Amino acid sequence: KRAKVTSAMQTMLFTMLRKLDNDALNNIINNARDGCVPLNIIPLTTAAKLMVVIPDYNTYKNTCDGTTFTYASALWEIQQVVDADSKIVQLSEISMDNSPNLAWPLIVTALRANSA
Amino acid sequence: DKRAKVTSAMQTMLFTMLRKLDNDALNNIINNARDGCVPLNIIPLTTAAKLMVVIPDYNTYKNTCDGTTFTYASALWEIQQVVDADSKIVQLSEISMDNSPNLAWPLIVTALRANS
Amino acid sequence: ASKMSDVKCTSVVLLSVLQQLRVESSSKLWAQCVQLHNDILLAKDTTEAFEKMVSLLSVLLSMQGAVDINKLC
Amino acid sequence: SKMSDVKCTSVVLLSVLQQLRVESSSKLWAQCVQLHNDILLAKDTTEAFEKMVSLLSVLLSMQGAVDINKLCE
Repeated sequence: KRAKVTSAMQTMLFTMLRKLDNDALNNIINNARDGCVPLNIIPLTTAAKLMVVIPDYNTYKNTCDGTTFTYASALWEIQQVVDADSKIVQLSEISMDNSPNLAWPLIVTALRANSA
Repeated sequence: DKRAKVTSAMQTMLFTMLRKLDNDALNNIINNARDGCVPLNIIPLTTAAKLMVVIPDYNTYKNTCDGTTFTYASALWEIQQVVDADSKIVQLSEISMDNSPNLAWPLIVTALRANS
Repeated sequence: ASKMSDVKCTSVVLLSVLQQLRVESSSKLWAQCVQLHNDILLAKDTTEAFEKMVSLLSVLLSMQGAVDINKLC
Repeated sequence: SKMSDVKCTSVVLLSVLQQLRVESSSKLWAQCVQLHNDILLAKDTTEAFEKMVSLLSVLLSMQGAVDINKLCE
């Protein structure tokens, strides 16, 4: 019974979240459905880092532009990108030509650009 | 303290949600409680199950009691006993408009749930 | 359907309100509250969910002096 | 309205995190509780939603604990 109650509560939670229809919540939810998930709690102050998994180039080009990462309705300055082999990836490498040569998924470490 | 502020906010939100649900049974027991007509035990859902309720005044009595039937929580209950504030039995013929000032209010009604 | 999510959300809040009122120290009473909360979460239709909500809410309404009803309303 | 719904959702979210065995003595749990408290005390939706983003991200960061696609079904 305990597993059914947990399933019911979690399903109701995301039904409630959908009905709220908030842009920031929908962004992190829909990103999570595509495998673009945070690795730590999303901070609201610039004095804390954020780490997010970027599963493929299609997601990368929809959220990243130069040193700026767009996520949770906010801007983040990228500090590090590491590939699936835990090797550092230069931002110049993450282009449309060199993308097949990268080891996806990538993990981006970023600092919040502005307060919430 | 801070715990009391959080508690107050949670309880206020709870009755806001309950009001938004707008269920007849919930509205009935909420509206009764704000008038002082409160249950003394968990409201049961099965036939012939026991229930005790405080009746604060004659106006509440007339709105909820008709002969031996008690109407409460969108259900019908079979009145077994009525006792006054001094735990003395009150016959139903005493509970009239002319005689109610002579009674030791509030009364406590004991009843059994009916069917359907 | 949409009211099913709302009533299930409200039942979680109601159990949390009872928990902060220290009903959990009463082992048997809290056990009944948890079971009612579980029955709402697993309710097939709104009729059953509201019937169980009547029982669960009556726990809060029966606690004399625990809350000021007319102020919270 | 959105204000009551957001606060109700935040109570459900903290309950969901509690059942997923987030240790009550951990730093993460104290952060979740503080966010939950701030949402309940929030006066406008902008503050509440920003805090809900942080609180919900705790659930989205727990890999293998929940499958979001099945819950959004």
